[PDB]
Amino acid sequence: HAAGLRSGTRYAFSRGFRKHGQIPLSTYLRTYRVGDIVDIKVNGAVQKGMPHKFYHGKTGVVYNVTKSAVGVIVYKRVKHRYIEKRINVRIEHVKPSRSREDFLRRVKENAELKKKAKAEGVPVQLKRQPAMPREAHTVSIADNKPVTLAPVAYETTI
Amino acid sequence: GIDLRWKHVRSSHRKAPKSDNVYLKLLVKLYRFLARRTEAPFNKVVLRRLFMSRINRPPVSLSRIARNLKNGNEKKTVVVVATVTDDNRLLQVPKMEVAALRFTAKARARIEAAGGRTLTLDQLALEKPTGANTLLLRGPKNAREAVKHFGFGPHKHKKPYVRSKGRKFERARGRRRSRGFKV
Amino acid sequence: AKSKNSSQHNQSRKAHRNGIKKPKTQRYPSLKGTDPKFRRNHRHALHGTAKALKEFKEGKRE
Amino acid sequence: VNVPKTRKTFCKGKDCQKHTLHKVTQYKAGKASAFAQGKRRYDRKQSGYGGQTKPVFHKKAKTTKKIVLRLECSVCKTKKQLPLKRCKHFELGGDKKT
Amino acid sequence: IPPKPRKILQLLRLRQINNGVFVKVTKATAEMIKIVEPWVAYGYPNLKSVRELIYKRGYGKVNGQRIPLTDNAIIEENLGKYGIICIEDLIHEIFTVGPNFKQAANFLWPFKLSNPNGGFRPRKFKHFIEGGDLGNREEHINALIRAMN
Amino acid sequence: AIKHNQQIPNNHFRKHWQRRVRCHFDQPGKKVTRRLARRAKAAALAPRPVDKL
RNA sequence: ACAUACGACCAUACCUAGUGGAAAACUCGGGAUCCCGUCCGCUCUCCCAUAGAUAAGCCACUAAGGGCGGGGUUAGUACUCAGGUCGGUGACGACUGGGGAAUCCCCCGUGUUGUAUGU
RNA sequence: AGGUGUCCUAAGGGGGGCUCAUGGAGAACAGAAAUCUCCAGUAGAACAAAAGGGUAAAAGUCCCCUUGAUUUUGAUUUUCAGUGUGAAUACAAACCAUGAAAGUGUGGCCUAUCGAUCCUUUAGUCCCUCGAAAUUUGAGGCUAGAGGUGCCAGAAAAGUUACCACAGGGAUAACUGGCUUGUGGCGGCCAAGCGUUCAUAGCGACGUCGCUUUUUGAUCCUUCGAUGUCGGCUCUUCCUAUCAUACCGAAGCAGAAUUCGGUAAGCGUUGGAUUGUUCACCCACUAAUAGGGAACGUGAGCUGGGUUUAGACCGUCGUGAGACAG
RNA sequence: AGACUAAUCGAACCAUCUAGUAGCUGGUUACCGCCGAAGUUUCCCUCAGGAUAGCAGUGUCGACCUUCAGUUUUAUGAGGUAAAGCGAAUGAUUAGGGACUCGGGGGCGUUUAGCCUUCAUCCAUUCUCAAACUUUAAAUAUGUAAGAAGCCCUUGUUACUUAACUGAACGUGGGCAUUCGAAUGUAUCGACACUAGUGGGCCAUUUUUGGUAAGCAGAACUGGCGAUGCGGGAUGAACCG
RNA sequence: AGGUUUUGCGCGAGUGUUUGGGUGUAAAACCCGCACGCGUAAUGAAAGUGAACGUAGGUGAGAGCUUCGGCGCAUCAUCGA
Ligand SMILES: [Mg+2]
Ligand SMILES: [Mg+2]
Ligand SMILES: [Mg+2]
Ligand SMILES: [Mg+2]
Ligand SMILES: [Mg+2]
Ligand SMILES: [Mg+2]
Ligand SMILES: [Mg+2]
Ligand SMILES: [Mg+2]
Ligand SMILES: [Mg+2]
Ligand SMILES: [Mg+2]
Ligand SMILES: [Mg+2]
Ligand SMILES: [Mg+2]
Ligand SMILES: [Mg+2]
Ligand SMILES: [Mg+2]
Ligand SMILES: [Mg+2]
Ligand SMILES: [Mg+2]
Ligand SMILES: [Mg+2]
Ligand SMILES: [Mg+2]
Ligand SMILES: [Mg+2]
Ligand SMILES: [Mg+2]
Ligand SMILES: [Mg+2]
Ligand SMILES: [Mg+2]
Ligand SMILES: [Mg+2]
Ligand SMILES: [Mg+2]
Ligand SMILES: [Mg+2]
Ligand SMILES: [Mg+2]
Ligand SMILES: [Mg+2]
Ligand SMILES: [Mg+2]
Ligand SMILES: [Mg+2]
Ligand SMILES: [Mg+2]
Ligand SMILES: [Mg+2]
Ligand SMILES: [Mg+2]
Ligand SMILES: [Mg+2]
Ligand SMILES: [Mg+2]
Ligand SMILES: [Mg+2]
Ligand SMILES: [Mg+2]
Ligand SMILES: [Mg+2]
Ligand SMILES: [Mg+2]
Ligand SMILES: [Mg+2]
Ligand SMILES: [Mg+2]
Ligand SMILES: [Mg+2]
Ligand SMILES: [Mg+2]
Ligand SMILES: [Mg+2]
Ligand SMILES: [Mg+2]
Ligand SMILES: [Mg+2]
Ligand SMILES: [Mg+2]
Ligand SMILES: [Mg+2]
Ligand SMILES: [Mg+2]
Ligand SMILES: [Mg+2]
Ligand SMILES: [Mg+2]
Ligand SMILES: [Mg+2]
Ligand SMILES: [Mg+2]
Ligand SMILES: [Mg+2]
Ligand SMILES: [Mg+2]
Ligand SMILES: [Mg+2]
Ligand SMILES: [Mg+2]
Ligand SMILES: [Mg+2]
Ligand SMILES: [Mg+2]
Ligand SMILES: [Mg+2]
Ligand SMILES: [Mg+2]
Ligand SMILES: [Mg+2]
Ligand SMILES: [Mg+2]
Ligand SMILES: [Mg+2]
Ligand SMILES: [Mg+2]
Ligand SMILES: [Mg+2]
Ligand SMILES: [Mg+2]
Ligand SMILES: [Mg+2]
Ligand SMILES: [Mg+2]
Ligand SMILES: [Mg+2]
Ligand SMILES: [Mg+2]
Ligand SMILES: [Mg+2]
Ligand SMILES: [Mg+2]
Ligand SMILES: [Mg+2]
Ligand SMILES: [Mg+2]
Ligand SMILES: [Mg+2]
Ligand SMILES: [Mg+2]
Ligand SMILES: [Mg+2]
Ligand SMILES: [Mg+2]
Repeated sequence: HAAGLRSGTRYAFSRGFRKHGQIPLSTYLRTYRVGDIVDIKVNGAVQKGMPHKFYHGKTGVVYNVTKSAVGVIVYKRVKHRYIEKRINVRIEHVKPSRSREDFLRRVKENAELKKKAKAEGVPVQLKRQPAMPREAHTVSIADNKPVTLAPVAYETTI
Repeated sequence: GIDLRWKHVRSSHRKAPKSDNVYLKLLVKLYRFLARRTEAPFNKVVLRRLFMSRINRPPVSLSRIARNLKNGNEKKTVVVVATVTDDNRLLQVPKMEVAALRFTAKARARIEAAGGRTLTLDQLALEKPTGANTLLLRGPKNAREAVKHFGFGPHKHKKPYVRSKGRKFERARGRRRSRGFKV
Repeated sequence: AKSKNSSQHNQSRKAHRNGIKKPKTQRYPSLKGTDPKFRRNHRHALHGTAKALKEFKEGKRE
Repeated sequence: VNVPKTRKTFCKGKDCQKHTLHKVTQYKAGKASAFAQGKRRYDRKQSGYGGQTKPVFHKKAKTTKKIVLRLECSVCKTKKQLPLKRCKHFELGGDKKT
Repeated sequence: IPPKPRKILQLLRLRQINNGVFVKVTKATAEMIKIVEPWVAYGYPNLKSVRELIYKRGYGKVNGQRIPLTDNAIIEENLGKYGIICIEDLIHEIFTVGPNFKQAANFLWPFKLSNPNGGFRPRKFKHFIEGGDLGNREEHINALIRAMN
Repeated sequence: AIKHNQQIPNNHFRKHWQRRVRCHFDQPGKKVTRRLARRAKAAALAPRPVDKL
């Protein structure tokens, strides 16, 4: 048996059905800054700057920006500890991450909520709550007569 | 069963000095009473440092005291729970009031000759029972030959254990590219 | 004689005994591996910023 | 493996510091000297009784060697060595394919 | 016990058999309870159950120690900043799930109940629906609390 | 067999060193003998100094 | 709204067949000295914008069109996580607390849009 | 199921023009296949080599120019101890290639294609040392490669022992036992067909379900500070899958002699030639000469014919010492 | 005859080197208290042994910092297993139909596109499949985030970048909270030092691979026994409690 | 005997009397000093060279003090000299 660099990447590194050929150029048109959070997804058509198969499907933080690639910090679990790994990835294997979009939209929503609450004199709720049990309510059967169901007898269908 | 990860976990800090010094025992009793009967965190810190081993009480030099006496600390009383040593490199000793566990002969002589004052910790407890207007100083804990050896390993630039220094002692194969690899 | 070849049976429990240590993050990361041109410029940018900050206290008054 | 008789590449010569033309030859190990310190020590150790005092390699496994190109600069005669990969048959200045 | 249910029981503070806790029903807590279903019996307590649990087996966590609730001074000292100054206040907060339910429930040391006075069902490690005692028995936990308390 | 971070041991005890151990329990007795010899030679050199210039 | 140039998504845009196309644009078009390139001015390159034509490209519409896309149905089915001193000789199955697909088949649709200059 | 120890001055680098496998129509020789033309043609071709990814105005193919397969030292990734080695990724110093550019290029589109210390040999400079002081030879250092360890983190290495020895191992074989039952043995269900006629008196294909541990395998759980290892003799008891004997039922049962089956282990199951035998086969008697277990029953019961240490011979094998389930 | 050489012979006896070496066998001496394993990683002429990491103890120290988590929720990525499919590619495979004009062969009334036939091709259908097939595609499990090292405004530094103060990075100054921006817990957070034993494991659910099978051999996750008593399963290392 | 880490002591930029000498109630105790060892400076194979721009630097933390404005130990991360 073998332990080469791209062992077991038959499907992960492959391009999807009817997804071959030309690479969209918005990938190259994107810009990245140090501290940005990016998702790593290996493009099989770009053999330069390929990250190892472990980092495929991982999310990290950009720590270095270069001509055609970014340095990403990932944390890899080995034995009983976490190791900080730094990988140089070409842009084609890097996608900006929505892993923080909810928080980044909540921070500004909370800012406007705070200023509006201060203006209006009544505090509002800034922190999200988990789904709560449903409240009491009344269901009218007017024009919604219940339909009585019974278990069906067994019969063969072949 | 109760399903606990930890049971009978002992505190990891010293509760008393391992020393058998009778005067240190008296000092510990005094500062136990002070730390119990006062609100000052200074007394508790001093009491805890009175338990510490010698490597946990590195010496403080007159030059180290002079560094911290600057920028509005000239009239504060310097408190060092350790030995205060002299420094040849400091030619002019500033006027200072220092309370320390002990002083070297040269340090005490130079402090007194510069118009300063030397105190013991019980004298400090008498004059400043709450540690008001005090500057509490610690010596360099890691400035020690043994610490230079700690954590030796590849790409860690620590000091190896060698019987001698020279070209024939740990300098080939594992330390340069001309001998296979470097570290 | 033959024996067992390999096993990961107890490794997860051994790893979790004292926790999986994740190195704590710091405010200022190491600039190791950063673009050397950027590092060379950043050195002098920091030099100038510190100089300007000192002149601000000494009379520049930005 | 066919390599040309000449190639122009970076020259480390103090006057060049520049891509210059170099003549290419195959490096050949020089004849072993009898007055190298290792040879002297080996002869001294082998003298007397005791038999063979050092190991003698037998378990040869390689069928090839790494070919080294000796490059001589055309302007200052500065020499440079370029190792190549293992190959069974090597020639320099051979006829090009069509 | 598998490690995930073990961790969830530790977070629910059910570290010992016949331990009992009050939980405010949300999605986050309901999912954890669903995971640890093979180890717990839970349900909907009534006022009698809450009152008797607090009065008989009421202990507060004071400075990391399990202190019996024999006086209103303890409750005022440890929960007075939340408007809870008496055992009836504590009972009201728990029963009505007030704004300080988290603080009240965490102040309450996990209840240490006895085995039920009438015993369990013939096989107690099935779901209540199957005829056992595990899972959600809804209002029927009041009889279990009356036997176990 | 090294097992930890140790200074490499080089204790030269691979010969039969116990056969040539030199203790010095006779240090005070030898000092006494030396003092006696000095006193005797000083007495012999009665008015002269005990040494040469 | 239509056309052109540069695009974005990359078939709702592809493929086949038929019908029609204001204005301008685009196109086919004409010539081979120069620049340039071919076996051949086919392509590429240059010069003309006169003439001819929307025949083709292009655009639009059509087709119980193939494909594609969306939805339903398949189906709470297949499967699967956890549980029992459950059933069954077994193969395997049912139940409890949860999650939950994919064909065939049926229905609908056949591009959206940015910048700039124009009609 | 396979692959590697190679191979390439291009099969490396840059740029440009083109579009492949195949199919349908056509054109003298010419046809199934030679060349020419058109139309379809998502890659069904090609890309050194295994397989898997990847690639269409290319990563294929042809053409033009070249040597980024260059110099310097770091950082990072995989195998990982986050050590080597092999590989690999992004950027800096330089000065080069190519395209009008933008840009690309630090060997092979990606995943394999390889090697420490010591020694040796090269390449590198107003470089260092030969320690009383100089010059010239010589030698030794510093930096970078090469000569190789394929048991590939890298000893310098032929047999035999039946004359054998020691420390151990039931971590590990040969004999009992244990699990299993392929195989061996013994049954059942089905019933094409045989049986003159008739599937089922009696046989019985293809298939299929089992049982047994009197075969042999498979495993290595017990025993290697030892459980005496074949057979025979002697002796007791047990099993039934019954050879004979008792009583019954069926026939392709007239009688006779047989055959099949049921209840049945109460009672018996022999004397000899050859062979150590087991097993077997003959001679003969008999109602019959059935099959098995009991640590493959039974060695402080025997015996020692077999296996069989040391002596010895032969054949084959070996240079030989010696080997042989001969 | 490897026979005999003082009961000693495939190299006698005596003394010494010598307490020769042994990764191997055996043994290793009072009590109580607290904590408490491993049979796994990498390298080794390594496979009955070592080193290395892990698991463990002890000693501390640090603000024990308001953080930490074998957990849930919410938001957002990755995957190619179970299932499904083959009138979808590749490959395997059962059956008939419709025509072609011929496409091969063979004929009947010969350049007669004459009229037949037997296969082949094509076509729209059909039965059944894949560890090294796939258009689809779960469950379980997995990466990241949920603030103060944040957010908003203004303008300072640079030798980098841009046509340019225009960006990049790091900041100065000012402001936020009538609420530090899910849940639950916190019955413990972090750093350091030195070192023990271990490096033969075995059993079980689910998923399995080889095998006819095995109380067989080999793996993934988790829990156990080893190291553990007690009630139950009569009897038992692992089962139930 | 040598090494290492951690305890407790003495002194501390020094430290160590006991090779030796003096002395003695005589293997004790007491006293003395030149040298020497280790430390105070590293780096390079070597020739050799050899450690302050700053109040011994800037940023973020940081116990404890604070005149309540900040001063900031140890230590950690970081950019510099
Ligand atoms: Mg208890
Ligand atoms: Mg490293
Ligand atoms: Mg060399
Ligand atoms: Mg060398
Ligand atoms: Mg073995
Ligand atoms: Mg093992
Ligand atoms: Mg620990
Ligand atoms: Mg030479
Ligand atoms: Mg000789
Ligand atoms: Mg009763
Ligand atoms: Mg019961
Ligand atoms: Mg000896
Ligand atoms: Mg193979
Ligand atoms: Mg190529
Ligand atoms: Mg080329
Ligand atoms: Mg090219
Ligand atoms: Mg091209
Ligand atoms: Mg392909
Ligand atoms: Mg050129
Ligand atoms: Mg590596
Ligand atoms: Mg490459
Ligand atoms: Mg470049
Ligand atoms: Mg080499
Ligand atoms: Mg060699
Ligand atoms: Mg040399
Ligand atoms: Mg000289
Ligand atoms: Mg060699
Ligand atoms: Mg090896
Ligand atoms: Mg065994
Ligand atoms: Mg059988
Ligand atoms: Mg029959
Ligand atoms: Mg058997
Ligand atoms: Mg056995
Ligand atoms: Mg035995
Ligand atoms: Mg025995
Ligand atoms: Mg016996
Ligand atoms: Mg016999
Ligand atoms: Mg019978
Ligand atoms: Mg019968
Ligand atoms: Mg009988
Ligand atoms: Mg038997
Ligand atoms: Mg027997
Ligand atoms: Mg017997
Ligand atoms: Mg016997
Ligand atoms: Mg016998
Ligand atoms: Mg015999
Ligand atoms: Mg014999
Ligand atoms: Mg024989
Ligand atoms: Mg013989
Ligand atoms: Mg004798
Ligand atoms: Mg004899
Ligand atoms: Mg002899
Ligand atoms: Mg003897
Ligand atoms: Mg314990
Ligand atoms: Mg080796
Ligand atoms: Mg053993
Ligand atoms: Mg699949
Ligand atoms: Mg797979
Ligand atoms: Mg399947
Ligand atoms: Mg198919
Ligand atoms: Mg097919
Ligand atoms: Mg599959
Ligand atoms: Mg998913
Ligand atoms: Mg997720
Ligand atoms: Mg260890
Ligand atoms: Mg090992
Ligand atoms: Mg170890
Ligand atoms: Mg074992
Ligand atoms: Mg097993
Ligand atoms: Mg086994
Ligand atoms: Mg054991
Ligand atoms: Mg137990
Ligand atoms: Mg029991
Ligand atoms: Mg058993
Ligand atoms: Mg010692
Ligand atoms: Mg000295
Ligand atoms: Mg020096
Ligand atoms: Mg503070």
